[PDB]
Amino acid sequence: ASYTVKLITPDGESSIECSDDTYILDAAEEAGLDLPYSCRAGACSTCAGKITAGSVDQSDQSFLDDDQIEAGYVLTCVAYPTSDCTIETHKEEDL
Ligand code: FES
Repeated sequence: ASYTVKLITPDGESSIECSDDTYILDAAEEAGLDLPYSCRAGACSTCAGKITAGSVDQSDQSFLDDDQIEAGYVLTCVAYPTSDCTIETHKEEDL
């Protein structure tokens, strides 16, 4: 399956198509957007986003604690979409 991912950045709002087996960051880069990252391995907060609608599979994330997850934080570099979703990007500073 493929999902529509709406991305709300500090510049504005976009929507990209992202397969269920593509990470959200990778999908965003393919489209041509410039979202933040460092490790690309789920071990930092560089790529942090906040999901407001929809769901992901971020099973390989290892940086966010349970409360940060509850609040909607996602590590876009290891997050696959599992539905159409909306993710506010550039959220590291929240952490
Ligand atoms: S860039 Fe480090 S967790 Fe995504």
